Amino acid sequence: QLRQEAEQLKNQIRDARKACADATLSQITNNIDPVGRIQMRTRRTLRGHLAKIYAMHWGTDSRLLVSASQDGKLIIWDSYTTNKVHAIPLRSSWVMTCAYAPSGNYVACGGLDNICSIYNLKTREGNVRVSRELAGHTGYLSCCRFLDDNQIVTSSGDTTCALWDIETGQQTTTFTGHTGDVMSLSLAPDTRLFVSGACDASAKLWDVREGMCRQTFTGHESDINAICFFPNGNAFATGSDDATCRLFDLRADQELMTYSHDNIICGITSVSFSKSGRLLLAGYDDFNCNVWDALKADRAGVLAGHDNRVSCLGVTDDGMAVATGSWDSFLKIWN
Amino acid sequence: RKLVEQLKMEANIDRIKVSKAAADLMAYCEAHAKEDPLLTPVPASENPFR
Amino acid sequence: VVGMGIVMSLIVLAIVFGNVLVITAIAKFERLQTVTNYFITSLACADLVMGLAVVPFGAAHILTKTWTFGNFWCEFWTSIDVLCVTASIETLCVIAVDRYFAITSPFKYQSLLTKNKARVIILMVWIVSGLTSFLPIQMHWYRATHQEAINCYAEETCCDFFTNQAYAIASSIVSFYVPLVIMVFVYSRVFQEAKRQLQKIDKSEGRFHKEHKALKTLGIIMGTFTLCWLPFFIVNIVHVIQDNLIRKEVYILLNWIGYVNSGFNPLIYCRSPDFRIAFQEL
Amino acid sequence: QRNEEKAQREANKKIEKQLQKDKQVYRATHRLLLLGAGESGKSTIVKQMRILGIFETKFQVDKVNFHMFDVGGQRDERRKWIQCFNDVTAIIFVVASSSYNMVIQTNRLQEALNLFKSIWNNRWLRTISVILFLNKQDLLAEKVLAGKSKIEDYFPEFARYTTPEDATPEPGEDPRVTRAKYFIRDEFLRISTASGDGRHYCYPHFTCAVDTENIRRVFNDCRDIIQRMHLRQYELL
Ligand SMILES: Nc1nc2c(ncn2[C@@H]2O[C@H](COP(=O)(O)OP(=O)(O)OP(=O)(O)O)[C@@H](O)[C@H]2O)c(=O)[nH]1
Ligand SMILES: CN[C@@H]1CCc2c(ccc(O)c2O)[C@H]1O
Repeated sequence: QLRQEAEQLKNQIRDARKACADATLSQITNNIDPVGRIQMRTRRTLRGHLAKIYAMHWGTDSRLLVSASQDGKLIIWDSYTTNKVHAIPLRSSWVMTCAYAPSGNYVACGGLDNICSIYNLKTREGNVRVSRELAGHTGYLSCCRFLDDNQIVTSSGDTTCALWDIETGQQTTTFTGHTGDVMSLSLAPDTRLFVSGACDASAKLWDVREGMCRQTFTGHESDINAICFFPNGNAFATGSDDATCRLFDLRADQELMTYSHDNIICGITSVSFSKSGRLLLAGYDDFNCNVWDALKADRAGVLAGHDNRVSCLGVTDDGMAVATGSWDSFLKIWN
Repeated sequence: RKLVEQLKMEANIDRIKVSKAAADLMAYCEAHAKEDPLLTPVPASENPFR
Repeated sequence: VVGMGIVMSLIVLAIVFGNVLVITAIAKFERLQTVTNYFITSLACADLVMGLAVVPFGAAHILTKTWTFGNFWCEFWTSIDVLCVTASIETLCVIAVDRYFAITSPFKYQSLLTKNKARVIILMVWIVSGLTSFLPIQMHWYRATHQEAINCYAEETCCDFFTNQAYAIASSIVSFYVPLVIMVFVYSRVFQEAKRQLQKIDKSEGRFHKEHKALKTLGIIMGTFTLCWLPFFIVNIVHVIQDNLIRKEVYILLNWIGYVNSGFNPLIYCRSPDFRIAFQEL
Repeated sequence: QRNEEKAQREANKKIEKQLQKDKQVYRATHRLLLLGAGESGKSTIVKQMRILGIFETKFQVDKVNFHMFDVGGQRDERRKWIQCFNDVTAIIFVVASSSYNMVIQTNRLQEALNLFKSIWNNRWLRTISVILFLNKQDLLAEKVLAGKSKIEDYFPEFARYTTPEDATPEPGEDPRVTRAKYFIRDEFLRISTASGDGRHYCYPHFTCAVDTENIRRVFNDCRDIIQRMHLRQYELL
């Protein structure tokens, strides 16, 4: 019946995927000259957080950034001169994510209190104060990203995502289909699609305008902790806790390469690409970050300046610096 | 019920060869490798963090 | 004498090698910078100054059997001896009291020992050590009165030690005897607390599963210090209370036995796993 | 120019002036995590102590600041938010000891034991101690005194168990209820003692709803936890 018909299509899909595998990315890129050795040295170190750090997001001007810590603070920095600009106190001390609006007027936050809060930075005759509280999820928030000054996409631990409207505080649409907690998401360069990785080892490609899933990728073996588009917009990468990364292609609808090593047995907390899409930077539970090669799957540098687990990682829009955060309450700018 | 309908939509989608996708990604990387400050170290004159 | 000069070169190296690492590791690594490490670095600095400017000149004077640096340098060297010995013993008492506060009252330890008060405590310790040595010695408030004392004071080649009855007692009491009773009381209380906690653990889950762990550590810490510094501070008063009883070789030997505690300290106070990792990194 | 840079340091100085003041409060407060199971009695216990999304309560005893957290609204079999609570002073585990004959299938005590085993053997909670409250004692006593149900049928190992020699039964108590009370405590302690080696311990207490000594028990257990931490750090234990 319905159950039997379900498995009939699950085997048709694999046949279609296997027919288009003319060759592998490793085979095609054999003659590319190796990138070599890449060494980065710390340029700035930011101090002031009283506890471990979970979130960090760069500004669009490549100069300011925001950070979130479990002591209940949201500090806005100034990387060029190492000067604190703001420090917003939080009502709940369990914060798990943060974001920075493209226009810089607003900053979002959320955590174990099931609520997303927006703070109006550039206000007249006063300080920063909360502007709107968005409620309706039934699980801890995992991520949230700004589309424009009036819309935001959030994902929570109730196996669902939602698209909000900040002006009215209502869920314009909701996305369902995951069977486990959703752990991260990332918007496309043109903000027409986004991908989300969950705890059932599966990633999907949603459509913001319509509100439906389009593709599903199931290459991993365990929980997925990070996700990020390629700069092109036609590929993305994932990072799981079985010490493996993978590169997926939307058009080919299947996996292309795996970034794994025999000497690594620790989980991955975050991933990020480079400006030109040639390097892939990843974080690890073993206190240091490794730099891969997108087209070769060969390690080409290690960043080992942290004394505890690395929890967040980001690259500026102009591709000039790399910011990392850890559980020892220190940020570092590499270049 | 829902799954049967869902995989019905995912079954009928056009797919291109893996070679074409690999060639396109490598072409993009080769074209944009020039303006990557992290791939090739920049002069110290224009490094705001140094 | 030929063999003696060879072995003494190891003592100078041991004091300087083992104390530079302690200072560099604390400064180089930010995770080791706590409140308790300030006292350790103060003790290390005192021992470093001793090993750099006390042992060498004393060894040269022993070898050459004469002083070839006038009299001002002899007095300065004596002042440095007393200042560095006094400022080293008094930091062990500070460390003992710090541990006593940490274990006996655990809720108030965070508020009591702030990073601001440690600096005041260290400054007070170093000031009290300085007032004991430089002020009386440099102003001739300690010289003796017999013929031998003035005879050696006149000579520019004789640099010997002579004191009156009051100053020897005062220096010994301020330097050694007062910290000893404090440290003994503190460590007795700490041992009692550890024994009580172990007894409670045993009574709680005895069926599913004494004090040697605390006994070994306390024995090491107390025995090293006492064995190093007790005989010297007994003879320092004995040879003044009743003269013509203590020889010069005995005095020098006991003083030099006392010196080596400066080199032995980092093998006792820097055995934590973090210190081991920091040392292995270098 | 330099006119704007001057004001940057002024606002920076005010920020670090306040961060120094707020650090004193953070380091002088103790955080506790309250766990349990279905119908165990977490809310009933926390309500009495307070009189003396997420739910948090602040109470002060002997001029010491305490701060409690009860995780509610997130009901997941797998816990991925458990990584956050790896720097708390202690964990409070509440279990209904009078629920051995109730089917959730397996009993409810078996589910509680499985949950306790999973929490104890966890990568992030390899240092945090547990304060264990064995709730609902009067119901257990009534069930044992009645002959309606026997623990042997649901727990076959109870047949060969004998009362420990070292015990402090309450005044006017019966051997049967004492044996039944001690069996479950020993069942929890057996799982507790296997894994850890001095890094963390378990503190079991027998608790009802009426008694009001729970705050003193939490105070004493936290004091012992910190003392043992310091003693182990100084290599004296
Ligand atoms: N007679 C009696 N009932 C108790 C006692 N302790 C708890 N209860 C019962 O517990 C009920 C309320 O506690 P729970 O049912 O566990 O609900 P809760 O307090 O919110 O705890 P959770 O279910 O874990 O959320 C009360 O209505 C009582 O019937 C007790 O000591 N004696
Ligand atoms: C010759 N060396 C001196 C002699 C007397 C003396 C010493 C150390 C501490 C004191 O309080 C003293 O009085 C010795 O180091």
